[PDB]
Amino acid sequence: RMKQLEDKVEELLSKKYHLENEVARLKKLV
Amino acid sequence: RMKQLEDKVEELLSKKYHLENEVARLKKLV
Repeated sequence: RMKQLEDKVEELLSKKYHLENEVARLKKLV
Repeated sequence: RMKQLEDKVEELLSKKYHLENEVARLKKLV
C-alpha cells in the first residue's frame, strides 16, 4: 500500500510528462 | 508518509486533467 501509492505517483508523473510533451508540440503548430 | 503520498497523487491527478483539457483545446485550434 505504501508501494501502491508510490507506483501510482510514478504512473501519474509519466502520464503527466506525456501530456506536457504533446502540448509543446501543439503549441508549436499554433 | 501515507498521507503525503495521498496528497501527491491528488495533486498530480488535478494536473493531468488540466493538461488533458488544454490538450483538447489546442487540437481544436489546429
